[PDB]
Amino acid sequence: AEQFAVGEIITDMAAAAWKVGLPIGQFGCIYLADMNSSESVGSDAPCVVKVEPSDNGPLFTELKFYQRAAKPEQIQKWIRTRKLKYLGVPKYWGSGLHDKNGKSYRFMIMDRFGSDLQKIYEANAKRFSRKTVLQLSLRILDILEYIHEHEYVHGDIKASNLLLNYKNPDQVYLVDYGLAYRYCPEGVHKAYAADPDGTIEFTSIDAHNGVAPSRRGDLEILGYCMIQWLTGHLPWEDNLKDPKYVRDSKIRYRENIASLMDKCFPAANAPGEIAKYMETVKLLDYTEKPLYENLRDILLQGLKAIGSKDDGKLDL
Ligand SMILES: C#CCN1C(=O)[C@@H](C)N(CC)c2nc(Nc3cc(F)c(O)c(F)c3)ncc21
Repeated sequence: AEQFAVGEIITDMAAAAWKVGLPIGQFGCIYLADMNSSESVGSDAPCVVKVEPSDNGPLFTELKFYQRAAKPEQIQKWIRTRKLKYLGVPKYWGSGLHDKNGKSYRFMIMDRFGSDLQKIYEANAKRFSRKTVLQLSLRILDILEYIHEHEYVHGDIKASNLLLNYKNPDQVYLVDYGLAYRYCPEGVHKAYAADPDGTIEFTSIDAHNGVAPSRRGDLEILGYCMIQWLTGHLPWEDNLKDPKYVRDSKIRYRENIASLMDKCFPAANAPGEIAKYMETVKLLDYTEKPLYENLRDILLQGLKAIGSKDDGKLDL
């Protein structure tokens, strides 16, 4: 059911005008978009428009995240004060309401990106280098600190939700906030309890226990991503139709991190920073603020160990 006539001009709530183009990648109802002009929206368009029915829960949740935490100035303010090269939270350009065929739709204008990391990962035979993984993880730590300090957790960090800057292949961005969770509304942390799951292979022990995600869970998810990226595998990958198996493995390997290193890496040739990252996350209570700079330090020690430095090069 077509939501737009191709090339039509749509006006957002702040009266900014946009033109709609073709769908991206033959990834659901997302289309190329540009500023209104006399030219057609081209295949090098710098924005996308996401469109779902107005009763779509996830789009409303995602829009609320973008309006509260991803305003171009809010981001740029943070980049200067923390002294970052960039921050991989996608920019929000506007949103509005669009009727078609007597149905109401919601739309949101975002940055357009290049390729997702999962596509690149599979093309490199399901491996990322130790250099790539550390540089990705440093930048993801910057993103998680930001969203966490703005009252949200992601709950679903993975290669397919990591997109490259369209014009810069060394900058990575975390997308999909449709099931993001505001863990700390008005600074009051949610209780250790359910709310009225993420991706099974990567999700947190907390999520497996049926409680709402928190900050430690995000860090833990990143942890499993690093092992998947480094080795091409996780121990529980043949049992993903059985959540209790996956939880059991995760609980046992959290309690004995050395056995996880033994299982996932050969020999006694496990990258030490990974074990250290996991131990640090293990110390966090459900409500506790992570010490993000100590986690970045642990990763930076890994870069030093391979004769490199945080030069921002993702090396893909
Ligand atoms: C064209 C092209 C490349 N391209 C793809 O192939 C795939 C991987 N996707 C879908 C994820 C893309 N998505 C975006 N923008 C975007 C989408 C969001 F859902 C979102 O929340 C957001 F902030 C930005 N630009 C380009 C691509």
